[PDB]
Amino acid sequence: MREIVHLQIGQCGNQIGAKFWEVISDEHGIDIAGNYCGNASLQLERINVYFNEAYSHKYVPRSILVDLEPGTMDSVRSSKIGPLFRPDNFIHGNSGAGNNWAKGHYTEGAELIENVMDVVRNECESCDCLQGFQLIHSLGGGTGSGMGTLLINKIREEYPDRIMNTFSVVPSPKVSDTVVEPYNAILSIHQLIENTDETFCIDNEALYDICFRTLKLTNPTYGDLNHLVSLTMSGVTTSLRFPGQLNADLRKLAVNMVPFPRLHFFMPGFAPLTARRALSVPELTQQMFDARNMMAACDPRRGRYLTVACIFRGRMSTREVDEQLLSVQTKNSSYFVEWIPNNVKVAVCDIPPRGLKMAATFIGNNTAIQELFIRVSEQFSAMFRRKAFLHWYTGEGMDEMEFSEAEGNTNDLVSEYQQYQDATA
Amino acid sequence: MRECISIHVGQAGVQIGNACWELYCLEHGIQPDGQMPSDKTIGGGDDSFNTFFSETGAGKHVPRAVFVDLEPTVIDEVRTGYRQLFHPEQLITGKEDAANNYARGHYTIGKEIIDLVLDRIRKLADQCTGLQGFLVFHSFGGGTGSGFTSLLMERLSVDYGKKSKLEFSIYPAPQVSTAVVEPYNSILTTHTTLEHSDCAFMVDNEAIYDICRRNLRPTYTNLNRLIGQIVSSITASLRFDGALNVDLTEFQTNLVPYPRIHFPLATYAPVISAQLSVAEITNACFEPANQMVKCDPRHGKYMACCLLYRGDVVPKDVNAAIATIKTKRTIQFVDWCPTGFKVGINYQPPTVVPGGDLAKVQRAVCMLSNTTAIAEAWARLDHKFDLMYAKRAFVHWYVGEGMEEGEFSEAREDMAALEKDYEEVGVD
Ligand SMILES: COc1ccc(C[C@@H]2NC(=O)/C=C/C[C@@H]([C@H](C)[C@H]3O[C@@H]3c3ccccc3)OC(=O)[C@H](CC(C)C)OC(=O)C(C)(C)CNC2=O)cc1Cl
Ligand SMILES: Nc1nc2c(ncn2[C@@H]2O[C@H](COP(=O)(O)OP(=O)(O)OP(=O)(O)O)[C@@H](O)[C@H]2O)c(=O)[nH]1
Ligand SMILES: Nc1nc2c(ncn2[C@@H]2O[C@H](COP(=O)(O)OP(=O)(O)O)[C@@H](O)[C@H]2O)c(=O)[nH]1
Repeated sequence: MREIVHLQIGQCGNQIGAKFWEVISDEHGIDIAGNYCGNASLQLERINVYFNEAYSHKYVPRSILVDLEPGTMDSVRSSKIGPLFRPDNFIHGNSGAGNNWAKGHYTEGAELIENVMDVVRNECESCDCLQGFQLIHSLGGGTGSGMGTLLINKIREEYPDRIMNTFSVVPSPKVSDTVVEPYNAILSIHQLIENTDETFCIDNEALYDICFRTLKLTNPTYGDLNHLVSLTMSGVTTSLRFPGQLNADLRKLAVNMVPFPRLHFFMPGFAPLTARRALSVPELTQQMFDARNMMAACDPRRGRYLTVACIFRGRMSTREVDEQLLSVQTKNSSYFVEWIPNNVKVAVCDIPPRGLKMAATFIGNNTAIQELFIRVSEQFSAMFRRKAFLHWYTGEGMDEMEFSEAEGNTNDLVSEYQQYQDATA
Repeated sequence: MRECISIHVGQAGVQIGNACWELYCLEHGIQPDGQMPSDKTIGGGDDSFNTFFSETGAGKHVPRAVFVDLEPTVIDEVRTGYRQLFHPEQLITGKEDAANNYARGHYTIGKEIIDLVLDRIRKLADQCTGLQGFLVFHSFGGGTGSGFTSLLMERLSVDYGKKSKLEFSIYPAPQVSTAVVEPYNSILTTHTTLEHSDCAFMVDNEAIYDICRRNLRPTYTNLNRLIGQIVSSITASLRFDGALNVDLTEFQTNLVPYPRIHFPLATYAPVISAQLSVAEITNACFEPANQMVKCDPRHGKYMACCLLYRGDVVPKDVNAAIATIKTKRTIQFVDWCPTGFKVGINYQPPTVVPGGDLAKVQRAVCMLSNTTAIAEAWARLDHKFDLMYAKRAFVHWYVGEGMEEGEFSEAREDMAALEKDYEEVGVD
């Protein structure tokens, strides 16, 4: 099997990665000692993408936890999966950037990028073959977004023939109190447009909306958001973790879902979302394409699905799933582009996530993601027309033309998204 | 692991610094001779007062204070009425005063003494390994406290460009003023120290005098004690356990969005003669007559709020007080993620001077809030500056020390730009 090297940057990336790894090791039947204890032979199949085989039946993850503060590493080690992770792969700085993108992109990210490049090269030179790199980080923070984009640039320079999959968390004002986050988000969006081929746009605004309306929980606690993003990430990666008709092993997913090198912003979603219950096919399908259910602040009625990869997990009849999805596609033919035929790919995995009898995960390159890049850009416009906190970033060697370049690139992306939405077959 | 070096310039700066260090020794339980009863068992630093107090080899807790003035009377007053507390090497005196002239303290009299003060600053900074910056104590009206402050800010911006420097200025008041050219000195030291100061807590003596008149003429001693209490509760969070605003970067980032707009406003509720609920003392922090700057915040828009509570205040009712404050339509925030009242609560009660001017209280509240209402004060100062420059009054006392005539027009242009930027912030 091929090998993926997992990279987590920032405390948001570290926390969501720890919850995601716990969900995966519960699903794959791996204990805290790294030994297999599951009851299905499919769990041990395709395990080399994520878990490195150590001595004496020890399946440790190939995870590179990167941060600039040791408190996040201590919180990772204090959890249940702390001894499960590789202790040699821990990289932590002394001083955090603290919502400073320039400090994590030009000084401290630059001063730790040589060490993380040495760790990446040490992991990569032992690979029989490299499949790609999976990155999970937040676009609003200081070392998260900045060091993620610097790692993306260094990986693209070192390995130009490898895919770059990013679980970029777009910041939102409803859960984050820091005001300078549109600067970091727009700068990282401009870097991810030019130096990345895949992006899973998981938005905290839609997560707060889901926890407020669906789960009826007023408080947007970070544990519930961690659990929801971990469940959606497990449902997304069930194509890579298990063999099937739709393997979608990184490059295949990019060939199917990405028509253009700039318009590669996805929209993951999870239909049976329940906090810490009859489940059937048509209710899951009608919850699959709902605006409220999706984990990005978008309106799918205003956009067109360029590509859809709906994946079902559990014990279900495949004929009924195919009939229901064909009925959904024919009943809503105005919601899909007519110049890309057969854009809905369905795969069924027999192993559900633990705690759920059935699961339904959707990935989509909808045109409605340009509403998110209009919202973040218009919050960036209200923060750049009056130059709030501009002395911090421009004092680190960043030119003020960099913000104008990022704004122009995001406006060009919005213009191209609208232009390709207006075209019809 | 972190150090701060307090700098006091001028007679006002020296007296305010002496009162503040007396209150810091009172609040932390440090004996006046320098020893400590309880915390000297360890004998080392990093005990939450190492940001201000340094320990010598004999165990004496000498403060990291520099007292600079061009008149040695107040320095000898501190050295006599304290003497073993402050080392005589760090207390710099001067021979001739600048005598209510900015140019005298900035070009001729301060220039003959700036190198020794810089050498003493470097000598005190050599003992500091993780220092954050400096607290500049000065006054806008004087000659030393404007000219030497401006030259010191220029030298510290050239030599210490990786550090952030605060400011503790005294805004001039017509009730107690010893000079007529305080508008000239204040405008010139505002224009010179605009790019070299990052947080300026300018407090006028008119508000302190009115508070002492209506709650407690009162002399400079009562004003000094009240101002020392105000500054001690402003910087209470820096010398105590960490909730928020424990660093100079925290002060610069929680309140100062712009490179030029760095003038916060403080307001204090519990001034009683030597009970009161949390909701009313939170409401009294929004009263325009209890602010430390004589201005009306209701005509302007807020930018930030850092409510700091002292004493045994339960954090449950603070949010209810916040809700009752926010239900009123008086506060009109800005419209780019304005956030709200970032309350941090310190459980140590504040200590008052025994038999002084303020009674001991259990609930104390301070409102470090940025607004655009300081533009009224700067408009008053520029109106007084424009009245005394239409006929070129008092001009020759500055040109005789090497200052050019165009410096006044440059400071007028800078103050016009500051007023225009305050208006542009105030206009959506
Ligand atoms: C327009 O008026 C306003 C309205 C609301 C607010 C909200 C107000 N300020 C901001 O968000 C400003 C963020 C800019 C960055 C700047 C750009 C960082 O590079 C600076 C840096 C920091 C550390 C080390 C090196 C460099 O500061 C932060 O991230 C600081 C980190 C520090 C405390 C550790 O953290 C916070 O700010 C807190 C303490 C967590 C919360 N702060 C707030 O709620 C402010 C204003 Cl002025
Ligand atoms: N609140 C307060 N203000 C003071 C005190 N001493 C001086 N001032 C202020 O100082 C201003 C006049 O400046 P000066 O009398 O020249 O004193 P200075 O500012 O220290 O300047 P120099 O005498 O040259 O050192 C007045 O407007 C007062 O407001 C004080 O002890 N308390
Ligand atoms: N969904 C989710 N988002 C988070 C979580 N923690 C932080 N974030 C987001 O990440 C951003 C902060 O980035 P952070 O990782 O703290 O950057 P750093 O401090 O420089 O490492 C904020 O805007 C939050 O919205 C979490 O547990 N869940």
